[PDB]
Amino acid sequence: GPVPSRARVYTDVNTHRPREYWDYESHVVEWGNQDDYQLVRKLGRGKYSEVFEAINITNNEKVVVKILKPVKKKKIKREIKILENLRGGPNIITLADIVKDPVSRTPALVFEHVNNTDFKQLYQTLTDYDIRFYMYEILKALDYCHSMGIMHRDVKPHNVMIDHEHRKLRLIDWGLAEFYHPGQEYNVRVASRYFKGPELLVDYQMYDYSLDMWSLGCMLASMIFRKEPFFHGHDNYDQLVRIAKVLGTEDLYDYIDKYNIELDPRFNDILGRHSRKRWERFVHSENQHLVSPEALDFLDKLLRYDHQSRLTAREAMEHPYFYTVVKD
Ligand SMILES: COc1cc(/C=C(\C#N)C(=O)Nc2nnc(Br)s2)ccc1O
Repeated sequence: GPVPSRARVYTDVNTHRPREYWDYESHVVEWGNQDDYQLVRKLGRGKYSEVFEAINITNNEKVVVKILKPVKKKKIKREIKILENLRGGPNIITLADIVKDPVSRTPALVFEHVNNTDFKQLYQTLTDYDIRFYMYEILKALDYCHSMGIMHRDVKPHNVMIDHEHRKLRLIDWGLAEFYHPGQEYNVRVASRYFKGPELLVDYQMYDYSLDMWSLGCMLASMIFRKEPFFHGHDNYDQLVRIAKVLGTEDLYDYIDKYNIELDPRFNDILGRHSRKRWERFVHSENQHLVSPEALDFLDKLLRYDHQSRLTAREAMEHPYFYTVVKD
């Protein structure tokens, strides 16, 4: 059977927290007043929610309202508990209130309003300095939630809100997030295809916070190389082949051999043999202003097959890539 795995950091955060901290099924929601919020316009719809801009008529301030779609009360209470546990943490979206929507018959989560700059306008404009600055801001959120025993499991551009005017960033949509318990097997059907870590794509269930660091590396690669998404697979099998054409097949076999994983035999006709590539091959005249030796070394240390070998969030914040970023 598969070789077990543990996070190399924050391994026992939840074992030493009180049970109420991670036992989200027993959480008792404290409901606010549903008429406090006047919906203004629909911002978006996803598979699990619809999001609206609203006015909190009690303090005359803008908020956003996330009306959850019908899903098992455990995933709803899981998200609520995680948001309450993380509230006040650096660059974590702030849950302001929870109300019962009378039409959907589900909870509506009320969040702080972030004046989000257009995500397409954003990445086409980000300077080298901006990319380093916002990556550091994302790392603050990830180190915080990891230090709190939680993995996000859905890091991707759509879940990073940036108000570029005020240089303000928030990590949102904690609906896939989970508590990390050593030895626990987790669902591999998490994250968007282009950001799925190798552990998900080879069906290795005993993963940890380091999943988020692969996803972060995929975002970084897309930003500094101006290729969206970077690993552009047609399905979850082709996604791993795309990764293997860059990281190479010998290190993929080393990875699965370390954990006693076998590839789906359907890979026999599609995977091939591939050398590991050097990151410089992706540099060209239209992205070179975003690339530096430090950027490539940082990216290289995030994008490892072996989840145990990736930089942790705190280690990433120590990387020379961020030396140029002005610290508060
Ligand atoms: C989907 O899950 C979440 C979403 C949000 C927030 C937004 C969304 N979508 C949002 O504020 N979008 C905006 N677009 N323009 C402006 Br101006 S604000 C907050 C917490 C969540 O868990």
